[PDB]
Amino acid sequence: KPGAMYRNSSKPAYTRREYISGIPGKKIAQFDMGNNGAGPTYPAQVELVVEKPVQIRHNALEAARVAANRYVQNSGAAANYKFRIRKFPFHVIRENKDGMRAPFGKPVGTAARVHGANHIFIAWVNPDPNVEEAWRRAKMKVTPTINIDSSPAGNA
Amino acid sequence: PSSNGPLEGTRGKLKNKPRDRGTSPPQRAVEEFDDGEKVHLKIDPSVPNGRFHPRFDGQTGTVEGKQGDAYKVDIVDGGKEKTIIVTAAHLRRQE
Amino acid sequence: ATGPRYKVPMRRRREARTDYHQRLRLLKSGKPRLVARKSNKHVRAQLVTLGPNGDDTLASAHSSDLAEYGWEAPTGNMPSAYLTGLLAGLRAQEAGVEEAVLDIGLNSPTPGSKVFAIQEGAIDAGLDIPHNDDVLADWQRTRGAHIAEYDEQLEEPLYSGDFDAADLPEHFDELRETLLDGDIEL
Amino acid sequence: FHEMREPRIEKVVVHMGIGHANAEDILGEITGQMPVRTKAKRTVGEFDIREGDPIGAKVTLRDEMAEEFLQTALPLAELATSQFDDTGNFSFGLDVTVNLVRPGYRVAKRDKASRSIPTKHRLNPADAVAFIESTYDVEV
Amino acid sequence: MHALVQLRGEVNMHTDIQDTLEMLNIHHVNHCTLVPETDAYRGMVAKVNDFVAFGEPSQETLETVLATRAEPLEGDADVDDEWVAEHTDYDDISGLAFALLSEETTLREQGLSPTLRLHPPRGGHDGVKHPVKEGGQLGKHDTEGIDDLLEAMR
RNA sequence: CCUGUCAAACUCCAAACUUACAGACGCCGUUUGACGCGGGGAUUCCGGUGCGCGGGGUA
RNA sequence: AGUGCAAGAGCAAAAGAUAGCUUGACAGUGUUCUUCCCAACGAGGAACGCUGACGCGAAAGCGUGGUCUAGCGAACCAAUU
RNA sequence: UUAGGCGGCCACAGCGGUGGGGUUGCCUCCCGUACCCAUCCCGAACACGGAAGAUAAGCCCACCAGCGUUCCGGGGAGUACUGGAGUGCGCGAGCCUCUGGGAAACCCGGUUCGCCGCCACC
Ligand SMILES: [Cl-]
Ligand SMILES: [Cl-]
Ligand SMILES: [Mg+2]
Ligand SMILES: [Mg+2]
Ligand SMILES: [Mg+2]
Ligand SMILES: [Mg+2]
Ligand SMILES: [Mg+2]
Ligand SMILES: [Mg+2]
Ligand SMILES: [Mg+2]
Ligand SMILES: [Mg+2]
Ligand SMILES: [Mg+2]
Ligand code: NA
Ligand code: NA
Ligand code: NA
Ligand code: NA
Ligand code: NA
Ligand code: NA
Repeated sequence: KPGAMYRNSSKPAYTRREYISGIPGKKIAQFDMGNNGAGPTYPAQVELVVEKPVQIRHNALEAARVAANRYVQNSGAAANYKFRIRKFPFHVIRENKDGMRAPFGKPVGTAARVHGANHIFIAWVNPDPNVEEAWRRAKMKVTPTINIDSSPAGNA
Repeated sequence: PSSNGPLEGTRGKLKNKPRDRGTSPPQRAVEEFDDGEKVHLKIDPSVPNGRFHPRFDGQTGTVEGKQGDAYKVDIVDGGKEKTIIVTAAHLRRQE
Repeated sequence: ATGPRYKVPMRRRREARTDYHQRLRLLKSGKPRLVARKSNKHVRAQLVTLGPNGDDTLASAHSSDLAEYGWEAPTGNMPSAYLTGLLAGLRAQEAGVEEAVLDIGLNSPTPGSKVFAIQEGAIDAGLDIPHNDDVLADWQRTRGAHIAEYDEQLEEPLYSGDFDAADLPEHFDELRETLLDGDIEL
Repeated sequence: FHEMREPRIEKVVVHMGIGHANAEDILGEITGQMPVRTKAKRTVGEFDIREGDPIGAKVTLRDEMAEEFLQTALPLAELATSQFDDTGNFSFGLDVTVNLVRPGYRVAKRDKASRSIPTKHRLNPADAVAFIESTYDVEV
Repeated sequence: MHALVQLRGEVNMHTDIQDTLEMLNIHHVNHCTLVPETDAYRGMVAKVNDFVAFGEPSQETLETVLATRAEPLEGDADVDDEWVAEHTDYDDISGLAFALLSEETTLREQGLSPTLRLHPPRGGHDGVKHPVKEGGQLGKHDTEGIDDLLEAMR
């Protein structure tokens, strides 16, 4: 199903699992990538900033993350960098799959609400921004237009 | 409303903030008012008795006599005149 | 104490001095309270009214200022209590006080107790108080007879020096007698 | 300072936690005063489902009644250390517990203006061993 | 003391807003009234802020408008110096004007209609879709700003 | 200890705002009688749209 | 924690627990709120009185069933006091 | 208030900790069971009777801010949100301007280790 159906944040927040059952598991494999044994002790820190509040289905998160980290293997399986996707798909999403009668939908998935300007991804690298490229591919699989922002890095 | 009992939608107004929790001070439950005095109506979550219908929380009426220990306060609901039976525990002097 | 949500009892409840549930019931009468309190050595009686910023004591009597009238005996006993009650009751009457309800604070409603003796005294002073006669001591014990007889089992003075060796419930009468007419501060 | 800081025995509780009694009799003679029933709480598999139900007795002894008892109880015990309370108490044995504390304890047991005893004025395990050990026996 | 001029009509304007203008004696577009600068009056003009033009006028301007558009509580009578002198506490328009500006009296108190029924602005105003800071004609004005409007509606 | 996130049916907090009563100004009423009381006669109980706030629904 | 049962709320020298005692889960009749915001409408419900008779308590006092909001039924007819 | 009793507000008063104080006004701990009364067992408690001793508890007095709380300065922030208005912008979601209001977290520095009433009293 298309993102057109769930990308807007027009519905109430719907996250209380105590009143919602049958919620599909998340497809996001990991949130901490790279050298998670080490702490952000890197010279450069780039972030992928979403430019519009939107809802991102766990579907897009997984494809976006994979496409970025799977690529960050321009550095190697045990390369020196750490990748972090800071958002989690809390918002439960429904579908009315009778016509408009008793239409309250049934749980079909989850998504994460991101507000314009928040960073969804944060990578930590030594002067070796292959990460900038890992993100051109990441914001390629999420709804919004995005800003690739670099923070600690006056090594231009 | 999914139901129409007196306490429908009273979760907030009939609940104490955690610190005001517990038996209330007796001083205000024994306060004496005179006919003509203006009193603010506000149920004390901690005091079970002498209450009035939650819809009147916030009203400011006029004491006009009493019944037993309870007071008879006159208020105006919208445009209708009504008499409320309420104890001191739930009343406060205006001004 | 632990956090923002923590509930700290009212000060007088912390101090374990005021029973607020009993207090409310007491204040219901709308009458002044006859506050009967004890100490290891003394017995106090106050007639308290309600006030805007706290209680108002309109009349009181302490077992110590009992000597001020000729008391030469200990002050932590039955005869002492009664008299202190009568004394406070009289001052009460002078103050224009006619009725009161007995507040025994955290003490126990034990029959023949000193608080009830205090109550008996205040009543005899003229104060109208809701009471129950067969919960009070039998006059003799109030007089201090139980102690005189206790000294009969002497062999050694019950009173270290003090006054008398065989004690005096008679000293009691002399005093009550005194309080019942004229004299200052009454 | 001292005299009002030196330990003393406040009650010795001798109780027989049976599971359903005839045992009181021996407690009465071993101590010298009537035993008290021991009701239990909660329903459980040891065919002990009954809430209110006699399941043992106890006896709280005070003053001489407590000494005159310990003057034979202690001798029948060896243990010491580790087996002591953090408040200076200890239980050995049929159980025999000894509650120890200092002079101003009534402050926490009375009705009016009661108050909890300050940690400083509390009795430590050590200050306890001393008192007792200094009374017909040895520690550890 | 501020000069109030309604520049936007009643159709579609909140009722509680319209009643306010009415309590300020303005019942038509281009009608003006003078209002003391008090807390009570300030709140009223703030509520009406989007359908009106207001500001403190200069002595002169007030005089021109008073002369040109002032009326008796009843009737056609022109409010000129003589009228002012033979009917008010002051001796001439200037005197009245000054008193109004120094909020010492009011048009009613001196037997005058509380409303100055102005003329459409000669040359047109700056528009009723934007405030002054945006080039429009709504909201608080400069003394020079109010004067221009008032004078164009003289 | 450090570190990454949330809530229509969470709240240590907390607006704008809505609201009871009172005073003040305004406006209104005392020949245009207000506020209110009593009585006669209805029509009406398919509504719609814009804007703000919504709940449902891919729409 | 517990407080019979949804959910939310109330409660600690208690509204919870234990013990003991007691039958106010009483008769009669009202005021008021609710049912039905505003704003008319019955049954039902509640709050708060009074009259009478009682229970407990030293006493103030508490008890108009269960801490509060669900657990209810017209006329005609029958039986019953 | 050289120590008390009844309270009002009910943490600015809580939690924790330091120092000081009593031939006496005193309060306590304390000593003790013939009585009134009392423990489903214990004068522990409750109740009664009393001073040999003590200031170690409590309590009163002086003080400490580490935790919790109250209020304030500066920063966050005139940010977030928002009542009124717009032929302002944007495919749209939504945003912006004018006008009237205006926060929370958190950080840094102060405050807070109760205040007040009646009575009694070297
Ligand atoms: Cl009501
Ligand atoms: Cl006492
Ligand atoms: Mg709500
Ligand atoms: Mg005219
Ligand atoms: Mg032209
Ligand atoms: Mg134009
Ligand atoms: Mg609302
Ligand atoms: Mg009830
Ligand atoms: Mg039929
Ligand atoms: Mg039948
Ligand atoms: Mg000391
Ligand atoms: Na169907
Ligand atoms: Na995109
Ligand atoms: Na309370
Ligand atoms: Na009814
Ligand atoms: Na038994
Ligand atoms: Na001391």
